[PDB]
Amino acid sequence: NLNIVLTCPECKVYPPKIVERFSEGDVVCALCGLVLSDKLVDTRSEWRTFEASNPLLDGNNLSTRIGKGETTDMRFTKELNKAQGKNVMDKKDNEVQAAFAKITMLCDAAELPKIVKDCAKEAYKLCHDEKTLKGKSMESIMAASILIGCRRAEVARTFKEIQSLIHVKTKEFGKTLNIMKNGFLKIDTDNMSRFCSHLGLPMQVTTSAEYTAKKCKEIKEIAGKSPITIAVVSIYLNILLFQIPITAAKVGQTLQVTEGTIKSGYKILYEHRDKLVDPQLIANGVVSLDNLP
Amino acid sequence: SGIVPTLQNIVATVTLGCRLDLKTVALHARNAEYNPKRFAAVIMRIREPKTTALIFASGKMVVTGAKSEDDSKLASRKYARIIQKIGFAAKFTDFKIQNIVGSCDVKFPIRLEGLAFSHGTFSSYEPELFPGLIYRMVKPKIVLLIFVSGKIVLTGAKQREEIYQAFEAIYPVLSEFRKM
Amino acid sequence: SFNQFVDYTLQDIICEDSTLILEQLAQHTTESDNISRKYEISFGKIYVTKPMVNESDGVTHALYPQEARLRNLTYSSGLFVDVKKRTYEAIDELKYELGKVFIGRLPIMLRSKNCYLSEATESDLYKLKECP
Repeated sequence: NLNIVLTCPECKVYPPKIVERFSEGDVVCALCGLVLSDKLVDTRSEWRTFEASNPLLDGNNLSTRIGKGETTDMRFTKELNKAQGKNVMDKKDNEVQAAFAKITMLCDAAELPKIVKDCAKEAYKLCHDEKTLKGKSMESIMAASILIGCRRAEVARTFKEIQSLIHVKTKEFGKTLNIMKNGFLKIDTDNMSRFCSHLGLPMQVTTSAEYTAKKCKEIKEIAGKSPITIAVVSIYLNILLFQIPITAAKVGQTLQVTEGTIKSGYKILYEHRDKLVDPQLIANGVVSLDNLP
Repeated sequence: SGIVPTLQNIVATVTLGCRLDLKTVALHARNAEYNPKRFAAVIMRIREPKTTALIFASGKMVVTGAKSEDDSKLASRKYARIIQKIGFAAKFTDFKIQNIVGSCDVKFPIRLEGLAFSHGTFSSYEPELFPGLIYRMVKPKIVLLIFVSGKIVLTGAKQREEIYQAFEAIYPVLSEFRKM
Repeated sequence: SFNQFVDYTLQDIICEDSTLILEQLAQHTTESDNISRKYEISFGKIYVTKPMVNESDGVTHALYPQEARLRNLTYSSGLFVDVKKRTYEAIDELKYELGKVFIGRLPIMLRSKNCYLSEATESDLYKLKECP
């Protein structure tokens, strides 16, 4: 049985920090004031690029890839590049690797952030194993690793827009939204950052839309409306009351909703427009002038 | 609670015990539609009790739309009687209710997201997909669809009593999240 | 040196190999065979913005040298190229026909044509917290 301890011995306390020291080392107790070993292990001094490795899936090794200008690989390059290309057929080598390489291609193209862009791809490798009603489509659970990957910051989304991009935004996206929950609800001020950035509006408009939407809810003006709708609605009130305006087709297009729908919530909150804005709000166009819709 | 959920739909199965020529049934029965290219069964409806039956070549059928256990058995008997009257050795066998759906109205609004966050292990709420909250009750095993309006849908029951017990169990939590 | 590379050299690099084509010629058996096609992808004019930054919350805005040094960013601007995608087809010899894309962020050299500080006066630089 592995027991590891630094107990002073002379006056067992069971137990207290003994110091790491600065130069002398050995962790002498501030109690018996004795010694313990010699230390001699600098953890600060890790292997830099100048050997260290940060593996996230299994264990990384590598093979071949010869390029040192000493003797030309020519004949031997193809001897070994073919020989290592034969070996990646023995025990289901493909799958995780194919998934992580195709993963870095789909994210890089939309310019998804690496720190959290890579985080969601770890989630996929946890989701590709385990067998819980996946009805797996490859693309489907990829839109989960496209959402949590964009969760770093609203880098590309505005997740709805990246959903509206490409293929499969509907029932197959539903199976995936459930897999991720197996969360916190999603609110007005959740998509405001992204929606506004894609819409290209200023911090002014963002903040007011964000204050309108919260009061729309606080005032229960939009009973059973989807938060996305409320948000896209509020973003229309805000922006329309500023200079930098955007149309319902422009807002709907980024929010991922339909003008009809945005009109529905908008018209529900318009009658309280006054009580909804920031207070210190500017106004290129005033409330008595906002589109009634 | 003071309220009693209303049974809205009952699904039952019946084995008529004898093979059927769906093409013939569709030809001699009124209000029947048969399109094998999309569904290998004859869809037939009657007015009393207002129901719809799915009749198969195997002689087995599903009766839907009934609002009471009696109407379900009664309707099932009429369909079997028609199959016979057409010319088959059909018999009324293995009658069994497979699902009962009921609805309510607690009369007050409900803050759904608060209810979902509170009972996360039983409820799934994402207005984006569906406006109502899906509550999967354990005992009895009944699925509820809770709406902001106070409207309640209860399904998955085999005995009408389960709908009633499901509603009584959920009423306290519905009340707790009442918007007031 | 840098200016010459941005104003001229950059365009010529986009135009040397440039266009790439892929041809899909059929088996000539019978429909749906006997269809030979050739698809084109072409690269036209190259554009280059003033230096910008893509924050975490989507918003893109101008970026001055001082903000780069403090927030440890890169003082780079956007590279944009006109792309065109043509399509052609023949039956079992005659080829018949059936925008601006972001490609990368190129770091700018300070005081170059593309840098904000190029047409900057003395008092200008001071407000920009740069040393003249």
